[PDB]
Amino acid sequence: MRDIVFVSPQLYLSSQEGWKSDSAKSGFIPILKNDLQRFQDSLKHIVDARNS
Amino acid sequence: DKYTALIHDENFSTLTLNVSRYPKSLAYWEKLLNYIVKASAPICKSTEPQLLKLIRCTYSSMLNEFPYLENYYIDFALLEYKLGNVSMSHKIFQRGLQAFNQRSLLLWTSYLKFCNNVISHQKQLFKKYETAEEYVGLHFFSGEFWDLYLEQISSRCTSSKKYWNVLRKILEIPLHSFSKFYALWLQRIDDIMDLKQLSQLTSKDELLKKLKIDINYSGRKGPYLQDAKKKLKKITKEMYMVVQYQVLEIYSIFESKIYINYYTSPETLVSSDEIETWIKYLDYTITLQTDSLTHLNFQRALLPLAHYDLVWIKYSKWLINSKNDLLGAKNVLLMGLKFSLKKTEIIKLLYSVICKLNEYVLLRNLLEKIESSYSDNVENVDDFEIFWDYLQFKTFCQNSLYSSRYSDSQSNGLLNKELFDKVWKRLSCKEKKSGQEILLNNLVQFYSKDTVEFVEKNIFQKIIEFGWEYYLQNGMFWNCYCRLIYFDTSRSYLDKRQYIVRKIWPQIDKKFAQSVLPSLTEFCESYFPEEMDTLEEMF
Amino acid sequence: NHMSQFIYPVQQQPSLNHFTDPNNTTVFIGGLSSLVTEDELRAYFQPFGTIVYVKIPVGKCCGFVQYVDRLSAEAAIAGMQGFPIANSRVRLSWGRSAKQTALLQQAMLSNSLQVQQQQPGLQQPNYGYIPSSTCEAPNVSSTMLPGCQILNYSNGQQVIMQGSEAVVNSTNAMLNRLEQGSNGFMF
Amino acid sequence: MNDILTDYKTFYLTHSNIVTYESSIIDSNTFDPILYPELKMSNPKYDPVLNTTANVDWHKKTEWKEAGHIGITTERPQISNSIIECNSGTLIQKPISLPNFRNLEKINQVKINDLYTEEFLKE
Amino acid sequence: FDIWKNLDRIRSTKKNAGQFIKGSLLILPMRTEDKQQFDECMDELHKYISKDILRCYPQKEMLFYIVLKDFNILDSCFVLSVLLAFQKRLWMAPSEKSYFRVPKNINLTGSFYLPKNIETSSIVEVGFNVVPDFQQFQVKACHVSKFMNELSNFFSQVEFGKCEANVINYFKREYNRTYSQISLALYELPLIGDGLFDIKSYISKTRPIIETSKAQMIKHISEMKAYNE
Amino acid sequence: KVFVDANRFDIGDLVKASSRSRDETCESNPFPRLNNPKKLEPPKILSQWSNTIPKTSIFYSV
Repeated sequence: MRDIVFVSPQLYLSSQEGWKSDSAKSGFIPILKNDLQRFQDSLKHIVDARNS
Repeated sequence: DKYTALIHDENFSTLTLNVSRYPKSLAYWEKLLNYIVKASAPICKSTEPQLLKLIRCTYSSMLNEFPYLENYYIDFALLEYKLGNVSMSHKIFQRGLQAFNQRSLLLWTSYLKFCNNVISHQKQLFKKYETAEEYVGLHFFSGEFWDLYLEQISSRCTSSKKYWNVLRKILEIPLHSFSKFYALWLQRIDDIMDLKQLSQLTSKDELLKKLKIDINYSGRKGPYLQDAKKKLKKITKEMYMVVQYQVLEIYSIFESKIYINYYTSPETLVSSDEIETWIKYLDYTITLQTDSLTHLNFQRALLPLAHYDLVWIKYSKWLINSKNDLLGAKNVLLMGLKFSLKKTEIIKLLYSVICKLNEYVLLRNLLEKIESSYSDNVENVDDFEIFWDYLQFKTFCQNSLYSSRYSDSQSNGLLNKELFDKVWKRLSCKEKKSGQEILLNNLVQFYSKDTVEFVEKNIFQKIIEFGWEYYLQNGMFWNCYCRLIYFDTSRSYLDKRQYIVRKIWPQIDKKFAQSVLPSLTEFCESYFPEEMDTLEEMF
Repeated sequence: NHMSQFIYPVQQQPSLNHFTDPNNTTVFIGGLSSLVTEDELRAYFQPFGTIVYVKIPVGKCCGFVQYVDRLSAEAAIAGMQGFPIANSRVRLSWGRSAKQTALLQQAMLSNSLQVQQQQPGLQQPNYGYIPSSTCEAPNVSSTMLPGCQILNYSNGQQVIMQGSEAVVNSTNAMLNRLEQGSNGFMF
Repeated sequence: MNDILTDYKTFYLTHSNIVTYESSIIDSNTFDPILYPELKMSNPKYDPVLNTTANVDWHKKTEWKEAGHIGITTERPQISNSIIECNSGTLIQKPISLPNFRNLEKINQVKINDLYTEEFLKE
Repeated sequence: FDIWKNLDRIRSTKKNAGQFIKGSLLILPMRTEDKQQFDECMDELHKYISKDILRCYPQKEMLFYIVLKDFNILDSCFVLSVLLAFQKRLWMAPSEKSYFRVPKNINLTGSFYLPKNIETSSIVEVGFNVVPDFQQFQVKACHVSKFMNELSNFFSQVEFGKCEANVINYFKREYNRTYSQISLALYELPLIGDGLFDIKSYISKTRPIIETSKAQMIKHISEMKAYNE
Repeated sequence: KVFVDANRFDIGDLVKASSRSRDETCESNPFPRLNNPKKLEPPKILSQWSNTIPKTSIFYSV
C-alpha cells in the first residue's frame, strides 16, 4: 500500500524476524509509515527488559 | 481525496499508534474501527479502493486477535455484502464458523437468514440446515433457529411430508421455547381431515400396533377419526410431560442463574456464582451422554469464560477419561493454550498428554519454543512454575537422548552440564529467584556412591566456599545436606554417623544456630536420638 | 378471545429442609470408625476446597464438615462416597451445622415446630473469587487480570493470592509433609 | 494421596527415561506414570475401566438419578427411543416409530434418605 | 514382527487387497530432528512406491509432509508400518538401524489425516479437530501383526472421493497456520503483564470493585460465623 | 451494529427513510452485573396442559 505499513508487537517484543511487512499480512496492525519510529520508541523500555 | 485527507488527520495517527502500543485492550481496536467507518460515511461502491482496502484490513486483523466476537463476523459480512461481493461474504462466515469450531448459534442463525437470499438452489440450501442442526440443533436457545427451518419448508417445498418429519424431532428436544412447537403440532392434528393424512405422521404398521387405529377402516369414519385424534393427541401429551420435566429442571437449576452468554473481552471478569453454575451445568450435561449436546455445552460455556483455563481443563478432562480420545484432548489444550491467560496449569497438563501419546519429537520441539520465548533464560524467570514445569520435562528427554555416564544404570538426571548450569545459575540469584529450596530438595534424590560425591563437591561444598549468607541461615538447607549423606547406600552407619556429626555440624556459625536449629533438630530428633545431647551443647 | 395460549409456570416450594437448601455447604459424614481424630479427617477433605470446619461430636461415630463453596461440597460427596476410613465404609450426605443442631435437638424432644433457617447468601456478584480453590500457605501487587486468582480464603481472612508464590508454597509444604509424616510427627 | 502422586511424578520424570517408560504401558489397562497421577489426583476411587457393557447398564445408576441435584435420588422420566441423536437428513427414509416411554408415573415421586436425622438426631 | 511376512499375511486373509481405492488421499505430517537419519529411510522407502502414489513435501523455516494418494489397501499398510516404526526407533533402539525389521516390544502410535468428506477398535476418529476441511485419526495398536489387521479392516469400510486437485496446498496453509498461532502464543507468555494490555487503565477500573468484593467476603465470614455458633 | 437494525449495512440505509446509536463501545457499562441486569424470563407453558407440571421444586428458591 502507500503511506501505511503492517506491524505486530508480538514478533517485535520477542525480537523475531518479519515483525513489519508492507503487504497486508495476517495478524499485523496497519500503522502510518512515518510513525514506525514513534512505534519503536514506546516499546524501548520493554525491549530493555527483554535484553537485560 | 477522502483517503489521503484521513491519513493527514491527527486522530488517525493517535488511534492507530495506540492500538499498536496496547493490542489486546479491544477498546482501542473498537475506536480505531468506529472512527474509520464514520470518516468514509458514504460506504457504497462509489468510495475509493484505498479507503475500502484499509477498512478491510482493520476488520480482518482485528478478528485475528479476538476470534470469539460473534457480532464482528456478522458485521464484516454485511459490509462485504453492501459493497457487493457475496463471494467474500460467504468466505467470512466460513471463517467465522470455523473460529467457533462450527458450533455457535448466532453465527448459524445470522448466516442462514442471509443464506436464504443468495443460494437460489433447492437441494443445497436445505443441506446448509442439515449441517447446521447436527452442531447447533440441541442448543437450549435453538428455538428460534428451528422456526427459521420450519419457515423454509412450508414456504418452499410442496409435499408436506418433510414438515411433519422435521417437527417430530423438535418435539423431543429440551428447548427454552418448546411450547411454541407443541402448539404447532396441535394445530395440525386438529386440522387433519382424512384417515390417509395420518400416514404422514407415522407408519401404517405402528399406528395399528401401538394405538390400534387402522387407515383402511372403511365404514362410517367420522367418529373413528374423532377417536384416532383423541388417541393420538394423548401420546403427544405424554411427551409434553417428558420434555417439560427436562426443561423445568434445566431452567430452574442452571439457566436461570447464568446472566451472561457472550464474549466481551480479555479484560472482562465473570461473577463467582456464574462460574459455579457453568461448572455444574457441564457436569449435568456429561451425565446425559448426548455427545452433540456435550461438545456444544462446553463451547457454549467457553466463550463467556474463555480466558480462565478452568473450562479448558475440564473439557479436556471429559474427553480424556469418559469419551477415551486422548489425541482429541491434545487438540483442546493447544486450542486452549492460545486464549487462556494463566497458561501454566494447561501447559503442565499439556506436556503430560503428549508424553502418554508418544509424540516426543513434538514435546522436545515445544520445550525449544518456550526457552526461545525467554531467549535461553528460563532460569532467570520470576514465576517459578514455568521454570519448574519446564525443568522436569526437559530432564526426561536428556535422560533418554544421552546415554548415562554413572554406575548402576542411573540416568544422570538433574546432573548434566546442560541442565545443572541452568540450575546453578538459578541458585546464584539466592534472594530474588524465589524457588530455591524446592529446587535444592530435588538435588538430594540420588542415593548412590558417585552421585553423592558429585553433589557434595559440585554444590554443597561450593555453596560453603563462596559462603552466601542466605543459604547458611536457612535451616532447610542444612537439613537437606544431612539427608543427602544419611540415605547413601555406600556408607555404613558408623562413618555416616561420623561424617555428619564430626564435620557437617561444626561448619555452621554460632549466630545462625539460632534460626537453623528448629529445622536441624527435626532431622536429629527423628534419625539420631542417640546423639541429640551433642547437638545442644554445641549451640 | 378471553384466555391465552401460554402462561409462565407457577410451582410450589419444597418447605426448606436441610436437604433442599441450595446455599448449603456443610457435609454430614455418617458411620465413622471413631478411631479417627479430627486432624486426620481434615486430611481427607482439605483437597476438595477451603474448609470452615465446625465439629466432630464426642463418641457418636459421625461428624460433619463445612466448606465455603457449594461446588466444593458436591465434589466431596461424589468424591468420597463408600470410601473406607480406618476399615469402615463411610456413608455421607447433607446435614446442618452445630448451632442449628441444638435448635433441632431442643425441638426433636418437644416435637413443636422444627422451623429451619437457610445459610446466609454470599451477595453476588463477587468478581475476584474463583470457587473450589485454595490458598495453600500465607507483599503482593498483582495485575488483577482474569486468568489469575485474585482473591481467596485463609485456613477467616480474605487474602490476595500471588500466582507465582502459591505453587512454591504448596510445593514447600508438600515436601515438608513427606519428611514429618514418615517420622510420625504430622498425621 | 496427592502428596505421593505429585512427588512421584516429579521423581519419575527426573530419574526415568523413555525406554523405561514405553515398556511400562502394557495397554491391557490404560495406566501411565506421567498422565495417570494427574487424572487420579483429587479422585480417590478413579478406575481406568474400558468396557462396552457400561453403555448397556446406563440409566440405572445413582449418578444418572441424582444428576443435577446431588443427594436426591429422583426417577427422571424419559423417552426410551430418542430421535434427538439422529439427523433430519437420515430420518426422512423410513417413517418415525412412536415414542416408547419409561418411568412416566414417577414425575412427582422425589425420595431422600435423610441420613442426618435418623443417625444423629435419633441415635 | 517382521514386515514382509506380515504383508504377505495380509495379502492372503484380506479378500482382494490388491485393487486401489478411487479418489484416495492420506496425509501424514511428521517432524524429525535428524534429517540425515530420515533421508536415507525415505530413499529406502521410495524404492517400492513409485513416486506417483507417495510424495515427500518438505516445509523449511524439520517438518516433512508425507502425502499418500491413489493407493492400494495393501500399499497403505506397508508405508505406515515403516514410518511409525522409524519415528519411534530414534528413542528406543538407536543402535538397531535395520529399516524393515521392527524391533520387538515397540507399540506403534501416531496420527494420520484424511479428507472430511469420507463415508464410514485400535484406529479411532477424533472429537474436536484442528485442521478445518480434514479429519484426523489416532492409531494405538500394540503389535505390528495386529496393526495390519485393524488397518486393513478400516480401509474396507471407508469409501471416499471427489477431492480437489491441489488439496495438499490447502493443508500446508492450514497446518502451518495452526502451529504458527501456538508459537506466537508462547511468545506472548512472558509479556502478559503490561507488554500488551494497558494495565494502568485496567487497574483504575477494577480496583474500586475488588475492594467491594473483598468487603463482601469478610462480611460473609462473620455472617457465616453467626450461623455456625 | 447487528441487532439494532436501523444501523446495520444490509438493511440500515432502508430503515432511515422509513435511539441506541452505532458509536457505542465497551467502555460504558464495564461490569454488566451491577444491579442492572434482569433475570431470564422463564420458559412458557401450555394452558390446556398446565396441570402436567411437577408440583414441587427440587430446591428452595428465595
